[PDB]
This record gives sequence, structure tokens and C-alpha cells, in this order.
Amino acid sequence: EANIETHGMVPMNRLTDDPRWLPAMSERVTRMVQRDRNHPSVIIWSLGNESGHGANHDALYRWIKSVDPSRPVQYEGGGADTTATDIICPMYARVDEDQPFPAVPKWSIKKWLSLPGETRPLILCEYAHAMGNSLGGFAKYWQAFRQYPRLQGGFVWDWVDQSLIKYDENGNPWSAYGGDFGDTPNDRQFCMNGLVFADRTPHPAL
Amino acid sequence: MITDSLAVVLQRRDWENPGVTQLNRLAAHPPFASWRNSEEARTDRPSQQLRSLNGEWRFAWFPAPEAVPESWLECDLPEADTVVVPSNWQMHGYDAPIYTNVTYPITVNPPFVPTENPTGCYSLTFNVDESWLQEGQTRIIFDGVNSAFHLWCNGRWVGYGQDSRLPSEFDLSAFLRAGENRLAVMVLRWSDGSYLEDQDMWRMSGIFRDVSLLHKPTTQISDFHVATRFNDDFSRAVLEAEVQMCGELRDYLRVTVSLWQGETQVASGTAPFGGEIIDERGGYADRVTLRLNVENPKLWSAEIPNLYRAVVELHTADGTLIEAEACDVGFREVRIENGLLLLNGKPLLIRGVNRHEHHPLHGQVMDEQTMVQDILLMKQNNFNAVRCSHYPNHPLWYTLCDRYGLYVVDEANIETHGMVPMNRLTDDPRWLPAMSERVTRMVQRDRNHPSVIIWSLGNESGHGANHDALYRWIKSVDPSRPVQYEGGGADTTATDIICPMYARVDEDQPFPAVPKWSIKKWLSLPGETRPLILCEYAHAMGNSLGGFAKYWQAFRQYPRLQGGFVWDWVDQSLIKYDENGNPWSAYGGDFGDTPNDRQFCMNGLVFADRTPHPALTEAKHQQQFFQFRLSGQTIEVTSEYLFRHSDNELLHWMVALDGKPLASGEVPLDVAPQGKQLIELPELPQPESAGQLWLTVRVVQPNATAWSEAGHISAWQQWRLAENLSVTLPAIPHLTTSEMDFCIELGNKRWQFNRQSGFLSQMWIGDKKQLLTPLRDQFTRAPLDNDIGVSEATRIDPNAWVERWKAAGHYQAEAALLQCTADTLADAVLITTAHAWQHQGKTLFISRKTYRIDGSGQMAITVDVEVASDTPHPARIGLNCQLAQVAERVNWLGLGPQENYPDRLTAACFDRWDLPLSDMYTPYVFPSENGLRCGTRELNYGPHQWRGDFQFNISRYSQQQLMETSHRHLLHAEEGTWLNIDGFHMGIGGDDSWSPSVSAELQLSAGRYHYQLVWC
Amino acid sequence: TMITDSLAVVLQRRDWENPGVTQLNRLAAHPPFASWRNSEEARTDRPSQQLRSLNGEWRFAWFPAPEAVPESWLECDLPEADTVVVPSNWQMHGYDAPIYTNVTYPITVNPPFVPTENPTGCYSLTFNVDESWLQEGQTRIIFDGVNSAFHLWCNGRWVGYGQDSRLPSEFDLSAFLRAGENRLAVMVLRWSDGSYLEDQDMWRM
Ligand SMILES: [Mg+2]
Ligand SMILES: [Mg+2]
Ligand SMILES: [Mg+2]
Ligand SMILES: [Mg+2]
Ligand code: NA
Ligand code: NA
Ligand code: NA
Ligand code: NA
Repeated sequence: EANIETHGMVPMNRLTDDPRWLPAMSERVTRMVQRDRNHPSVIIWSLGNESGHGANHDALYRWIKSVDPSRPVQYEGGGADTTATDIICPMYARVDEDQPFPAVPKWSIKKWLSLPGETRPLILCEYAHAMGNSLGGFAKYWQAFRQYPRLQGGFVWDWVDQSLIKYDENGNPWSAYGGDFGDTPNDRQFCMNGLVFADRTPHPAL
Repeated sequence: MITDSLAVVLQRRDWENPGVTQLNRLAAHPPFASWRNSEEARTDRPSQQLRSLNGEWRFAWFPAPEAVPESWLECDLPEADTVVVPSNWQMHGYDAPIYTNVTYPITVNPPFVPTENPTGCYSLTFNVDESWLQEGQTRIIFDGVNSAFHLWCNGRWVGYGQDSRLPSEFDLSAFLRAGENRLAVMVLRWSDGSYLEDQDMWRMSGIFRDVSLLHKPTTQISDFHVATRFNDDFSRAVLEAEVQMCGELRDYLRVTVSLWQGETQVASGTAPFGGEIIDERGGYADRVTLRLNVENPKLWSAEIPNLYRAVVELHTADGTLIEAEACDVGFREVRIENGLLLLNGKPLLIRGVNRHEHHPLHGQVMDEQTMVQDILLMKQNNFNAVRCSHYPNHPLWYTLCDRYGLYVVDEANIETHGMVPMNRLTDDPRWLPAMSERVTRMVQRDRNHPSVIIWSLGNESGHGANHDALYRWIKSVDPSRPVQYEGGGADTTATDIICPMYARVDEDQPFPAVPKWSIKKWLSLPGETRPLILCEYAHAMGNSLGGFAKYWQAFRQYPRLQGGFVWDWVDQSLIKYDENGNPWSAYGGDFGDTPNDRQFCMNGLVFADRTPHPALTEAKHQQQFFQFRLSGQTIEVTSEYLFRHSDNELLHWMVALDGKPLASGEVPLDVAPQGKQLIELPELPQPESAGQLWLTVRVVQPNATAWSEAGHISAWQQWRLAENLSVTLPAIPHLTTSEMDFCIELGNKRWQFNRQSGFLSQMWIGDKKQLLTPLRDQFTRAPLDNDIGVSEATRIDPNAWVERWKAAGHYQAEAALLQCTADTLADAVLITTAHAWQHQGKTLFISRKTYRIDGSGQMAITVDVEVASDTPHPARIGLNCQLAQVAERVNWLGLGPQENYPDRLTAACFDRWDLPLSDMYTPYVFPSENGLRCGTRELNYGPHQWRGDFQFNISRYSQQQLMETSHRHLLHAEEGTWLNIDGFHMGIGGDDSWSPSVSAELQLSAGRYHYQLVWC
Repeated sequence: TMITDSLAVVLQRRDWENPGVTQLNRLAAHPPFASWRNSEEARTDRPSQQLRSLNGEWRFAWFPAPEAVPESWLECDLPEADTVVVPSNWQMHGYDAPIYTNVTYPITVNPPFVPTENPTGCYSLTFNVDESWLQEGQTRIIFDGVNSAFHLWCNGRWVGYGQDSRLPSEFDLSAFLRAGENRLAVMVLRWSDGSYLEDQDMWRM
């Protein structure tokens, strides 16, 4: 994945639809492709994460397809099925229930496969958010994956908790999350979504 | 202060860095004027907020940027001169302009440029009103600077900027003071951007476009796009207006968009700011989209350029106007459907031409008067489209094309022709930012102009991944126009249109990696579905445009061949002055310029001062919008117009025996677009006198238009009607023979045949001689530019026609007499001669002639010529003599009135023509063979008459002098008048000027030739 | 030549608040290279003597803003600089707090400007170069990752600038190095215009 994410813009594509930011985005994509194109383990290029959909994304998708046609390109931006992706790659789309949001609906993956004119494979870039005591309904995803040929799986969110170690007055270490360092406005325990603890001890959901 | 100094500013060498293409430059936008009154914006009055800085500036030239003294930043140098801006400093003698075609004018080592980098220092001292500095924002706009510059205001460094053909704008609000202000501009001739500006043109520099100051309010319109959508039959249209604002959002702000058709408002819309939901994060708060419904809109096209006026008002809820902008709106839809380029649902036929911005006196500075003259001439010669040759043009050009009706191809300023392998930069991701700037800024500037129908990604830069990226970017941002690009074989993935350069009609050109198929074959290659429009064809170098009619036959026959753009409109010649002060036209190398490409800068259909070449009439004839068919005695007229009825058209017809007119008439034209009208001629006369009858028709526009005067002839055609072969029939000339001459008398005429040479050496009328040079065979012509055909000045070609002719010895062949015999018939004298032209013992041609002098004084000449099959086919077969007389007028019965060649005679008409002797010479800047008239049955010079079926030219310059003289101003008239009469003449070619291009059937490849001439 | 290497000149053009300038004097990207002078060593992937790791002990000093850095840092190590291990995040040594934010940017949103209170980390390393390296060929320094933008000095001379935090930045040091002892100075800025493209849901260090 290229190092591009503009989640905090309003709208999300304010920078990625602006030609003045095209040089910086292009550097971030082209330098990654130049560095990593010889590795056999790399099977898919990704254009970034949560930056809306802008013309810069279409330009960089076409650039990658021109320079390295041996790997498909994916991108979850404005709706996960735009012209800048070879793979429908929704984030947290549910198995059977639709989530109609304006301009970027999250269809159920089964329904998504058969929308008129849609022929691409579907691989979820993020699913089964593993926050704390979680991963309920995982078996439904995997039943769906095995039943449908064009549902080719997904990537769980995510591997390891992002907790940091602090020490008490006795010097006993303890795991800290957002806000425990006095940090400017924070998002508390949402930094811990892992299947394993920060020291790589498994959670039960694993 | 230390960081504003030259030592610091120049240290980073921003002009040798592809990563830095500008510093502190504002975003691109459509043209703004910042009207504070809605009526003024609607009527397009001059705005008081837009102030022109054009005028007198101070200028100083330096050999390198390091040579500039630090005092220039605070006060004007004593040695600075005063010059007019805009201008190129090469047109003032500070350093030489350079004409190079492909090879870069500097050593190829990107991104570095030579240390000897000529530098132009411009300074202007001006005054600013206090109201401008009290509120709002003041920006300076440089429409064009070649090729990179640094900007200082009042001694403080402002910004940098690179691209030479697009505007650069900088915010001056924090730098200006009340009263007197000084700007300092340091302009560099070479930069890393020069590597992307390798176009085939004169290389100049300076502030060559307008400079202005614009004042805007703090809360302002920053951008607006207009888009039009239609229903199936174009009865309903929706005008899509998206407006963007800068400043502070307030709830009381509103945007009004009103559409005006001349004087009446046809639609209007008002809304507060805040767009539709875009994504998970919401929508644009600082944008508003206005939708306007238009009933039965008038559609824009080149034939009928209907325009609306759109006014965008930023105002408060109470009704107080803050700022207004405006643009011309044309309702038209361009799309490719099923392999055809359609405009408003109809397939286009492109009658285009490539046009550089060039003025012989001011170089590359463009003005409104020259642009208007160019547009008028193009429309008067049946062109309906123009290709901006390899860079964006002056902003007024698109407005004029909108108003007068021309389709425009807008090209980004990218050309890397001089790289090896030509895509070295365009396949490199490090150059992607600079190319992207050059494309995206042009699209942002020009996307609202209805005349722009196609985007182009540049010219001759190979094919790289950067091209694919930018193609996709344009398709994403502006899907209303197709994108084309020729580089890398003309049919790559970065083009919607197959756009080859100089592809031939029927002959393939198989180059290894980028073959040039014939266009007909190209259309049907497996898997190919796109339309084909040639971006360059029919190279118009000098005496050229042979074979043009073949291109236009192909265009009309094949639906997916939708036309092309001729190369090119105007010669790129510059004016120099001799020691007497007489101006003359100069081309490459005439300024001492570093390696140059000589006369290849002159490929125009018109001279640099906009005087037409003869090829322009051939172009006008082949491109005409009415086509004619004759099936006795009915003329069928077919309109090639797509949208307009023939309401300003009158058909004149005439029948002549020699002209000598016999009958004529007038019929109004009433034909629908792509329709047909049958015109029944009245009973045509049937004279019993011998001769060929000719029917000529012409379409005349009786009413003046915005681009033409009353009586303009737009189309014509001619046919042969009926022939009556002459079946009728007509003192004894005295022959005196001496060992040196055969001499014949008849009354007061005498002919002298030199027995040693075997040629007619002298003719007498009374006691006055008629010849300065004997009458002899001629097999050569002064080589045309197509004959020389050597693109680069250093790349010699042994396959060029002139090289083959030289190597075979055609220009040095010596005539050897084989026979010279005289006999006295019952009523005539018969002279028989034979000659052989030989080169190092090889016989090239053999000529056998009979001269028959009868009792009526006429000399009948019969010529039979044999050409060796292994020699290159000769340029001409004919006769040549220098006449003693110099007469004032030339009168002939044949094709005319203009110069025409066997390759280029479809526009000439058979009639009786009379012209001054000066009109019989076409003054091409590089002298060559010129002024031929084909299909001639009779020629009248002063006392003489020649009759037969021949081609002739007649002038004061011999073929040898034209061959040996490199500039037209160095030609000197000879003592008498040179006459060439040819039985046969080779074609001129013109598909390109760097390879042989004369089709096989216009070559003199027959083994034997015969022609007959009567001299009375 | 010295005036243009100074902090005043180098920092005057605020390259970290400019989306048009993402690097200065940075070399082209390429797949990983080791420059083996023996084919067997390359085949068996032995350590190469031409690739030298500078990881270890560096001198570090924290500043609240880039303007607060004294000009003496460019020629000699500051008395108040500590010794830290590299690679490392300076938030894991107590110099300033790490910030965890999911969506909302950690700075005020106004692309491309960043706050004037821009925490700055000054790294310096004193090292030695073999004469054979400086006799021929080309010597480059490779920064696998720097968060989030930095200016580079070698022996008091300004070398270059780089932004993207997750990809390597390489600079040619052939013209800047001398025989024997050499000093590198790296000024690392926490926020830059590139931070606007790095709004991932993770700890900001
Ligand atoms: Mg530059
Ligand atoms: Mg070229
Ligand atoms: Mg920057
Ligand atoms: Mg996110
Ligand atoms: Na499956
Ligand atoms: Na999270
Ligand atoms: Na056609
Ligand atoms: Na040319």
C-alpha cells in the first residue's frame, strides 16, 4: 500500500481531487512500485486508504497498470467499486444486510456481486473488526466465502493491538491506550483492535 | 534582506531541477476580470479591476545569471534600455534567435543547462491606488514568460514559475505599498523545462505575452466550470454550472448564474453555498452547483457559432453584488460513437490546419489583428478547424475561435523530440510532476471554451507511462472532450483517435517499431475500432501539396477517415535588413545561429506577411463544402454542411468554346444539410465551329458575413461538354546552306540552324533578333524542397531525387550531335536533327526532332525522346530558350490562372488567362522551380505564339540561377525572358519533405515520349 | 558558500509547508542494492563490505520549533545533546507525548501550512570513512525511514531534503565527505505538508 491517507479532510477527497497535490501522491506511489516490484510475495498494489475518490487516483491507477501489468491494483475510496480498482474491496461490508449510506452505500457482499454490470471479484480489505471481545459472526463470512466463487476472502482488522507500555510509581509496567499520555484530542481504546496482544499473546478470537 | 539577495535566490538553481517547477504560484483558473457590476460583466466592458502593465519597461541583457549585479534589485541600472513589453529580446538584437528542428539547442544532459545561460532583466516602476491596498487581494499575471523567471517586488523575492506557454500568477498584496512600486523580473533563456519544449520552431525568450494586475475581494470566486447536457434530439439542454469560492463562508452568501442570449435572459438560478454529499465525510461547503434548463437551445458549431453569455454573481442575500465573472457558452456535444467522432449527433469532417504563433517582425508576440486576419483567411479557404501547434495559445485566440466558428485542438506544451529514444523523459517518474503541471494547468485554464473540442497531450515525445497517467487524468476531470496523442505509433492506449503524422493514402511505410501504415489499411487492422484523423499531413514546404486530392477522395469515401490538419498555416521566416535597409525574409542559419535546420522553418500555406501561396487555392478547392456531379444536362449539387441550410448561396454557370463565352446563367441554391439539389441547365448552344466546350460552375455568396465580403466564391467545378474536331485544311521558303549553318528565308522572317550544334540558334523578324540562347532540350528542373528532401541539415540522403539526379549526371549531361539534315519540300523546308546526352560514356537520353517551316511562316516542331530505363526518371521533358524581348503581359489558353502542376492542378480551370509577367513567377523564399502552367493549348508572349498541348513557365530567371541562389532577394533578372515549354513534367510530391513522395504514376517512367509544337 | 548553508537561509524557504517541494537532491528510487564485488558473495547473500550500517549511538537534542535551533549545532555537538539509539521514535524516550487519533488530524486543518510549534529533533553522528571509499566511485547515505521530514547536513554543508516517511531517501555524499572524521547533522520535523497525506489510524510519532 502507498503511504496516502487523507481521512480527516472534508470532503475526504479534497486533496486527492486537486491537481496541485498530484506530484506528492505520484511520488508516494511511483517510489513504492520502483522499490518493491521484484518481490514475488507482493501480488497486489494498493493506492492508499480512505482518501475518497479523486482524479489523482485514476491517474496513478493507470500509471501502475502501464509500468507493472503483472499485478492487479485495488483501492477502497469513494465506494470501493470505482474505476481506480480492479477488485471490489469494501470495508466492513456485511454478509446479508445492506448499509445504505448516501453516495457510498455498503451493500451486502452477496448483493454487491450481482449489481447490474458488475463483473469484478470481491475481496474485503477490512472485515470482522477485532476490538476486544469480538469476532462474532465470523463463521457467516466464511460460509459465504466458501459458497460464492467470486467472494475470494478478505483481510481481518487487525493483527496486533497498538498499546504502549507505561510504568506506575512502583515501576510495574502496564498497557496504555489513547489519552494516557495527556495527548491532544484522542480516540481512547480504539487503538487496540488486534487478534493478539501487543506482546504477541493470543486473544481468544484467534 | 539576505534571503532576498541574488546570492541566496540563485544558489538553489531552481531552473536546473525538474522537481521545482514553480514557487508561490497561485492555482490555475479560467480567465477572470472581477467585475463589480453585473451589466458590465454581461456586456464584457473593460473592468477597472484588471490593469494592463504592457508598455515601456527597463531591460538589460546579461550572459549568465551570475553576472547580474546586486544593485539591480533596488534601483535601475544605468545601462538598462527601455523596451516594449510584450516582446522577444532576440527581435531587438541582444542575442541571436536559433532555428533547430529536432536537435536540442543546448547540450543534452538533463536536467542541467549550460552555465552560459542568457539572462534578461526587466524592471517596471508603477503606481498603485490606495483603494486596492486597503482591502482585497492584488495579484500579478504573466500570460507567458520564456522560459523561466524569478520575480521581485520592491526588493523582496516573490516567486519563480517555469512553463512558458501558460499564465503564472503571484499574490502581491503583502509586497505592495502606496504610491510608487518597482517590479524586477529576471528571465532565463534555458531551464530544465526547456527539455520539454523541443518544438520545431524558432527558439526565443523574454516576456512575450501580456502582463496585468488583477484586484479581487477577499471573499471571491476562485473557479467555475460550465457543462451542457442534452436529450436525444437536442431539443432539451441543461446548463451545469459549478462555482467555487475562496475566503470566509457566511450564511448570507449566494451565487446567481444567469444565461443571456444576446439581450434577453433565457435562464437563471440562485442558491446558497454547499454541495451534495460526496463521501463519508460530507460535501464541499465552499462549492455550489447550479442547474439551468434551456428549451430548444441554439447549438454551437463551426458553421453556425451560436453563443450565449453566462454571468456568475457572488452576492449577499439582501442583493448586494460582491463580484461577477462571465464567459461565452456554446451548446454542443462532442463524443465518439461506434468509431465516429460526432458533433451534435453528426459525424465531423475535419478541414484543419496546424498553426504556430509567429509574426515576421515581432517573433512570437501575438496581437488581435494578426489573429483575426488569420481566422478570416482560414475560413475564406474552407478550413473549419485549427490545431494549436504543440502549445497552448494566447487566451484571446479561443474567444475568437468561439465567435467566428473554428474547431480547436488544444495541446499541452510537451515535446521531447530530441531525446534518444525520445521517451527517456516521458517514461521516467521523476518527470511526471512537470508533465502533469503542463497538462492539468492547460485543462484548468481552457475547459470552458466551446471551440475546444479535443485535448492533445503534446507532440513527438514517444510513449511513456506518464502519457497514460495524464490521459486517464483528463478523462476523469473532463469527460466531455476526447483526448488524442500521436507519439509512439499514433494508436497507443493514450489516444481516443488514431492520429498519425504524414501517413500516406495507399502506400505503407514499415518502420521497425512505429510503422506508418496507409490510412485505409490502418482503419481495418484487427481489433481497431477508433476513428482516424491525421494530426499532420500534406507537408506544405515551398512548391508542394501534390497528391492532396487523393487524401480528400479518401476522406470522402471512408466514414472512419474523418479528415486531418495540414502542416502548416504560415511560414516561420523572419525579417532582416540589408546595407540599403531593404527588408528580406530570413530562415535558419541567417542569424549565425548554433546548428540549424536551414529552410525547414518555412512550411506554410501563406507567407509570413499572410500572402497566399499557390497551394492554398488547391486546399480551398479540395475542402469545399459543395460537391458537383454532371449527368448531361443536369448538375447535381450535394451539400457537405452538417447543420446549415444553403441560404447565402448562388450558383453561376457558364459555357465557353475558348472563353469566348457562349452562355451563362444564375440559379439560387436551396439544399438541406447533406441534401441534394438537381439543376437543369437550359438548352446549351451547339456551335459548328471547331473546339472543346467547357462548363464551369461557381457558388457565390451574395451577402457579406462576419468573415467574408459580398461576392465571395466558396466552391467551383469544371467539366468538358462536347468537342468538334477540326477537319479543315490550310510563297515557298528559301533554304540557303553553308558549312556552318542552315539558313531559311520567308519574306521578312529568317531561321538559322547551327550545323555544328544542331539547334535553332537565331530567328529574325525584319532585322531584329529574337533569341539570346538557342532552342535546346531540357531534362532538369531547379530542385524543389521536396526534391532536396533532407530534414536535418547534417543527414545527407542518397535516395533524394536531387541526389539521384546529380549522381546520374542529369545536371552535367553533354549533348552530342548525331544528325543534322535539311531538305526542301514542295511547299516547305524540313530540318531533321538528333542528339544524345551522355555522362561518362553512358547515354542518358536521345532526342530526335523535325522542324518544318511552311509558306505561312509557322514552324512545326516534332520531338521524340528515349530515356534509358536504368537512369532515374527525369524531372521534365521539354525545350528551353531565352527570348530577347521583355513583354508586359502573358496570355494563354490553358489551366490557370495560378501556378499548377500535374500533381496539383485540380483547382485550376481551363480558360483564357491574362496576367502581368511578374505574376508568372512565384517568389518562394528558397528559390526553386516555380510558376508552371499545365494543360496549355496556346501561349501568347509579345510577338510569338506557341500552339500544342504542353506545360510552360516563363520568367526573368533561368533554371540555373534558381538552382544556385539560396534566397529570393539575391535573384537578379536576366537580360531577356526565359521560356520553358515541356511536353511532360514530373509531379511535385508533398506527402512529406524528407523522403521521396512522388507517386509512381506521376513519374516520367515511360521509356519513350512524343510531343509536338507549332511556333508562329 | 557558508551563508547559504546556515539555518536562517535553509529554513527561510519553508519547504515543509509546500506540497510542490517533496524533496531536494534526492536520488532515484531502486530495488535494494548491496554492491557486491564478488559473484559468490552475492549468490549466497553474505554481508557486503560496501554496505555499512550507521545504526548505533547518535547525539540527540529536542527543540520546540525549528527556529529555536542554534547555529552552532551545524559545526559542533551541543553541550545539552543526549546520546540515544538509532533507529528510534523520540516519543518513546519522553521528549514529547505520542498522540493517538483515529480520523481527526493531530494539527489544525489548513493545508499545507503546519503549526509554528513544530517539534524538532536534531540528530548528529560522528563517524569515519576509509580512504579507498573516497578515492573512487560514489558514496551515498540511505535513510530507510524518517518521520516526517528532514534537512540533511554533512560537515556543515547542506545536502538535501526529504518528506515521505515510509520510503527510503538517498543522497550522494561523494562531494561532501573527507578523509578521517566526518559529522552528519539531521534536523527532523514532526509536522509537514506531507503529514496531510499521513492521517492513518495509529499512534503519531
Ligand atoms: Mg525547475
Ligand atoms: Mg518535433
Ligand atoms: Mg514540501
Ligand atoms: Mg483512517
Ligand atoms: Na469464494
Ligand atoms: Na482503530
Ligand atoms: Na470520412
Ligand atoms: Na518544419
